[PDB]
Amino acid sequence: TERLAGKTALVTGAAQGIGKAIAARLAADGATVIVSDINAEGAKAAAASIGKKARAIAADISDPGSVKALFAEIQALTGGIDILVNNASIVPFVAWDDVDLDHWRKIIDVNLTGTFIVTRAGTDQMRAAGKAGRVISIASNTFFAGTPNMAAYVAAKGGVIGFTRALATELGKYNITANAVTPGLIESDGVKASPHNEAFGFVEMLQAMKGKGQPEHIADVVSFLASDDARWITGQTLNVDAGMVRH
Amino acid sequence: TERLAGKTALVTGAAQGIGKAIAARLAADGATVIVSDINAEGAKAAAASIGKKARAIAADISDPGSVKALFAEIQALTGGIDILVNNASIVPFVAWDDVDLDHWRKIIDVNLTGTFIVTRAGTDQMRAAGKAGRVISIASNTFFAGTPNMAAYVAAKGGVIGFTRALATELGKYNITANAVTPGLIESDGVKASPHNEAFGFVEMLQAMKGKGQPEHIADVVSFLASDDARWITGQTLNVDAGMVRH
Amino acid sequence: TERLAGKTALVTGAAQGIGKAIAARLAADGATVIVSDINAEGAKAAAASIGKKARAIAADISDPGSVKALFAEIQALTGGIDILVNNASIVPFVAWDDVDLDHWRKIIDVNLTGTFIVTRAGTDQMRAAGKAGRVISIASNTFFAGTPNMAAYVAAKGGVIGFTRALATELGKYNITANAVTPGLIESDGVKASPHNEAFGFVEMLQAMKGKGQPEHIADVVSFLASDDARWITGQTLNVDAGMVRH
Amino acid sequence: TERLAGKTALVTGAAQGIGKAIAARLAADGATVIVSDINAEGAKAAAASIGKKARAIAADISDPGSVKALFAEIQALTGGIDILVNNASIVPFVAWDDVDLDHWRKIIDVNLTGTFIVTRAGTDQMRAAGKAGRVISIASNTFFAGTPNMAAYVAAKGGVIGFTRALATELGKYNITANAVTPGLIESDGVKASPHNEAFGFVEMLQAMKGKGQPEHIADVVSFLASDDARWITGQTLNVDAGMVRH
Ligand SMILES: NC(=O)c1ccc[n+]([C@@H]2O[C@H](COP(=O)([O-])OP(=O)(O)OC[C@H]3O[C@@H](n4cnc5c(N)ncnc54)[C@H](O)[C@@H]3O)[C@@H](O)[C@H]2O)c1
Ligand SMILES: NC(=O)c1ccc[n+]([C@@H]2O[C@H](COP(=O)([O-])OP(=O)(O)OC[C@H]3O[C@@H](n4cnc5c(N)ncnc54)[C@H](O)[C@@H]3O)[C@@H](O)[C@H]2O)c1
Ligand SMILES: NC(=O)c1ccc[n+]([C@@H]2O[C@H](COP(=O)([O-])OP(=O)(O)OC[C@H]3O[C@@H](n4cnc5c(N)ncnc54)[C@H](O)[C@@H]3O)[C@@H](O)[C@H]2O)c1
Ligand SMILES: NC(=O)c1ccc[n+]([C@@H]2O[C@H](COP(=O)([O-])OP(=O)(O)OC[C@H]3O[C@@H](n4cnc5c(N)ncnc54)[C@H](O)[C@@H]3O)[C@@H](O)[C@H]2O)c1
Repeated sequence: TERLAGKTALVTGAAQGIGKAIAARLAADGATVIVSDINAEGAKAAAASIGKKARAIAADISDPGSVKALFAEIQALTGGIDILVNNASIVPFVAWDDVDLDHWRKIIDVNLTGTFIVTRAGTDQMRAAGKAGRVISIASNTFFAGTPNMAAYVAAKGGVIGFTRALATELGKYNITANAVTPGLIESDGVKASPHNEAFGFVEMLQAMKGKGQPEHIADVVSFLASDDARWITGQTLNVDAGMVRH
Repeated sequence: TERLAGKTALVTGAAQGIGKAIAARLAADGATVIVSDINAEGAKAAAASIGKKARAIAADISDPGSVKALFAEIQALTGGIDILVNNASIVPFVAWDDVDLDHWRKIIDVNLTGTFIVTRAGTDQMRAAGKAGRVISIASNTFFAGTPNMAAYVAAKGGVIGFTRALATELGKYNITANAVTPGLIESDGVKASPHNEAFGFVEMLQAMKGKGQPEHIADVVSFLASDDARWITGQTLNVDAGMVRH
Repeated sequence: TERLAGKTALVTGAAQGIGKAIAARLAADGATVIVSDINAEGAKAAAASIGKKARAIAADISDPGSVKALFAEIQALTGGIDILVNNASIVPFVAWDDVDLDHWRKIIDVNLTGTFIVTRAGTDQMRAAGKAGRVISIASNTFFAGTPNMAAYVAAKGGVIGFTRALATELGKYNITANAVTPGLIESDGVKASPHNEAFGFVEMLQAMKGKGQPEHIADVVSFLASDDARWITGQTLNVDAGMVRH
Repeated sequence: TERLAGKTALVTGAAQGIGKAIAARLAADGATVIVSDINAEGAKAAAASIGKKARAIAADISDPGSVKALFAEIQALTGGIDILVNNASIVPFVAWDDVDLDHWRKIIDVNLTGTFIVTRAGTDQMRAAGKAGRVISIASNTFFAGTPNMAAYVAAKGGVIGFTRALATELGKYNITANAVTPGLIESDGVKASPHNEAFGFVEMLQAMKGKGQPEHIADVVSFLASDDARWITGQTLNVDAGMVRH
């Protein structure tokens, strides 16, 4: 019902798509939710669509300074997050021969290093506040599938899974758990506006289950991972893709 | 709310340990729970302990006739299951050199074949009633770890995972999902009664978080897998072990 | 010759298909090869195809007595195996609704329990002769894919993988390693003669590299696993399928 | 033995440890080997040590210009590589609270981005010649274990695995395969000089097999992956750790 009442959750990349849906679900669970995105206008719209439980604070997760200020404002408002959802990422469609060093560095910088910058500051905030926290990072089932046209992205998401596995070991002693979710193809705004939108016919045929994946399919799983019901799960990756791959 | 209100769930091996806790949790969730176990007296006491939401029906999962009777009665009383939790198993402690054909067959027959027998009848019942269904099978993280002193058991639990993956593919078109859970070492009645009770020191040493795993640790995850929140998950395995291994 | 010179390798189910190709390759590697199969005449033909390094001994891997005689004969011929290749299995094509308990037991009985019977006697033979040993079991990438029309088979192969992981733990102390190979679809005598033959179009599309898999593709990896180059590998599963799934 | 006659292989980070051992083994297989390292003097000594067809060319894998120079010289000397082994990396020991952005960026930059830089150039070279190549990247079993005191490293190596899985898909059409190897703790010169050297006691106890892993244990597996025996394997990860974890 309101299992998250009295908890504070930060969701990055929450202006639209999966992050917005995650933010909305955690608010419905009762959490105070910080809606954060590099898109300030989008973050405000998202927090407004969710209601009084949500506040928009813009941040670029690849900018250490931006992240510092984000967490400072959160500390001032709430006394510190209990839940971190690392959702922000660029989701590119780049043919392998167009994957040059500039592109590679860009994706690694945001998707992987940004995830570290945010996790560093966030779990540090959890520990300072004596809170038994939950870190939930959004990876991708492309890591299992080896999906084409996103080579740097697949590398980055593999980095996120590796990071999650190491982090669980490092933070268990502080009563913090770290888990990852690997969504399959999801009909988010970002995917709808991308060449990946064209993959739905193929992917749906490969799924065990019918229909296009929706942001809510992922949000509802993250809800579980943020709850006390998942307290014995740490260092794990949960795959949510209607059966496209098996993990 | 009580999210499982109006739903019927069958939990096998529910007289004690993880099974009883699963049954208790699903009832708390608002389900009508069929508490089934080969131990008829134990099944009765478990259902009594849980409340009016719970009904005991004894069954030997390795016995096709026993299982048929089980499901015939459930059909008569409820109109058919919505949720199947395959929990029943023998959990041995047997040195490799003592793993003979007789032992091997016994473990496979109950833990793997029994699981097929129940799932065959159970999913047929769902389909006949035209119900969206959820099949949740309890495996073991020994499949990932390669734990000694339980070779036949590890083999059988691998089979449960394999069966789960194939089942998800076969049943998705009928709106039935199938997932597995791999508990780590749990302080259940059965474990407390075996040499596995002495393995907690070594196991806790390997966990990211300290403490002995409890039946409720598993029950709470099964609750999630039984719910609408897990609807986009099928063919997957969720490892619940305080980080002893990483899946 | 060269590298397995002096070594004795037992290959079960080696009258045709992958088993035959494995036997041929290990002979080429220099091992004395025991070609075993339930089809006594097929085993004799397969040995003759290989030459002086092969002896045929009929055996039904699911029959404890037959396996016992098999190993007694091998001990006399060679002084005991150094290498066990568990290749025998039934590869069915069976729609889910046709998977009944009789079919399930048959598949489990041969593919999983037979695998146990042979490995029990084989590894016991290794230890009695004080030989370092190598156990290599052929599973299937269907365990990873959740391939339809073979539910009991996928369960059994999941069993073989779990057994492998446990066995590695049990036997390492005796300097015996145990690994598994998961072939993708292979154009073997058996597959040629079954409805799986029609799966090449779909499988090839999923492969990173094109072409129908051949028995030699598997035989050449088994060769590696049988050799000293693999000496630091135990408890592992090597997937050989031109990239249909990623392990 | 001479199975790589006529083939050219590049091994990065080959001045010592696993890299030098890999270089030595491929040379023994008959390949023309380019021994590359950032340690220019060490690379020279290692190539001269190996003799046979080995030549040294210094390069920093994280420096795009350095790598371009490396490959230009290889092309001039040999007509281009057939085999790429991505072995160079930094192996840190850093407590979590000492993992800051500078440390993180450096480990990602060399271990993950350096791997991309070299692979980009190396596979472009393969394709320019129309060769059916082999990419083999050395990851780490720390990705499976979530090992402490190397959070950025574990993330980087997960990235290498992800990269490998995507690359296999991208280059299959050009008949190039891409696989990864995950060594366990190995007694390389680097490790002997690291605080990681102190983990041997615990690790050997967790292994199914006895003894400290050696560079040769890894070199002999890479030899296999570079050969035609591995031709049907792509997108895969082979774990080589005497059974410390199970993959
Ligand atoms: N949609 C899918 O098919 C799918 C599949 C697998 C994984 N994912 C993952 O789910 C998450 C969300 O994906 P989505 O489809 O909702 O994407 P989306 O494009 O719809 O939304 C991504 C959001 O992240 C924000 N963002 C980008 N860079 C940022 C940065 N530097 N700092 C802060 N915010 C930034 C964008 O502004 C955008 O609002 C991502 O981690 C993505 O990799 C998505
Ligand atoms: N306890 C653990 O450390 C652990 C770890 C991983 C997985 N598991 C799994 O959890 C499940 C429950 O384990 P537990 O520790 O609670 O066991 P337990 O011994 O405490 O309870 C097992 C129950 O199963 C019943 N049972 C045995 N054979 C049966 C059959 N033929 N038909 C019907 N019921 C039968 C027993 O009567 C008993 O009531 C099993 O699947 C087990 O493999 C347990
Ligand atoms: N061919 C494929 O696409 C494929 C894919 C993945 C795994 N596999 C595995 O490879 C192995 C060989 O497959 P194949 O395609 O060559 O099969 P096949 O049908 O061509 O040959 C199987 C052999 O096993 C023998 N056999 C059956 N039951 C036996 C028993 N009870 N005792 C002794 N021998 C018995 C048969 O007589 C036959 O000679 C099997 O383990 C199979 O599961 C095959
Ligand atoms: N030794 C282990 O226990 C272990 C375990 C798992 C994986 N690995 C991996 O094996 C590989 C080799 O490890 P090792 O133990 O032999 O290391 P090592 O330290 O002994 O040798 C590494 C070599 O890489 C070179 N190098 C470092 N940075 C470079 C760069 N910028 N460009 C080019 N060369 C560079 C060094 O000069 C050194 O010669 C690494 O990828 C490592 O991550 C090692």
